[PDB]
Amino acid sequence: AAQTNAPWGLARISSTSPGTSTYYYDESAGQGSCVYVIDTGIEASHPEFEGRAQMVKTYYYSSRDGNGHGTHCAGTVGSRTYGVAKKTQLFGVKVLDDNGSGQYSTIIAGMDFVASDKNNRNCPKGVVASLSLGGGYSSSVNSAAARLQSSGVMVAVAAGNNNADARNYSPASEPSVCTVGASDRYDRRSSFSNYGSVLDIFGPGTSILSTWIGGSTRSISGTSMATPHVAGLAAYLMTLGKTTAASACRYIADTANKGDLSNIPFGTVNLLAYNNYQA
Repeated sequence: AAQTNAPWGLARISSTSPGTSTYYYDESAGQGSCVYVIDTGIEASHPEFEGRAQMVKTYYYSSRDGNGHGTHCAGTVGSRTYGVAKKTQLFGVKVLDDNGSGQYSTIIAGMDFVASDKNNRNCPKGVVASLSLGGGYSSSVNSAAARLQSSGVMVAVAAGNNNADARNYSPASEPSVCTVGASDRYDRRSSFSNYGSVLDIFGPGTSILSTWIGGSTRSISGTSMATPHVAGLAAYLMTLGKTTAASACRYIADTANKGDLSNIPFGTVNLLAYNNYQA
């Protein structure tokens, strides 16, 4: 299947060269897998989610996404027009307030919730977790991401938007999860993209058009937008049975567009997430 006039990042991860506009993807489209979006929430009422999105946990007076960031990222995972795996299930975990912020204790509690809640869900093709969030280094936030990743959930985290080495950021620096840097439409490392050896992959992260609250859309930038590109791809690849939770990050990095990226500092992998779709 193909999506014409797709957002450039959808077209990117299905192409070996930049500049293209059509998103090529196997028709399975991540059907049968679940991605837990760990963010400000999701407006599951957005027609773009087609009923395949729902809130499962909030840590605030409401589960309503009043920030838009979680709706946007869940849109990149599995929305109809702006998503990598367009038939996947979308579970909202609201550990960020409507200002985008959130305590470490809350973010750890959300990861522990997802690791348990998945045992109450129907995800025969596996469980992915998209973590569009950042913070300073924390051994405890890292332990939560590691736990969740080891409980059987493919964990994708953002490298962070600091233009620095990602080793000083959690859960970005947890060695066992998938740390995602950001790229732009001309195959450059995004100006803000954290880097370093702990990075496993780069995804489209600059000017990413996806769903937004109120039933709208808006294009924003950040390694937080590169993460749902990878989480969705992991769900897509897992549904196709090409990988599993424990190995999706490594499989995505081995199947990646190698070396295509400009301005990659020495010692950071030069891999662009790629679904390698042939029809």
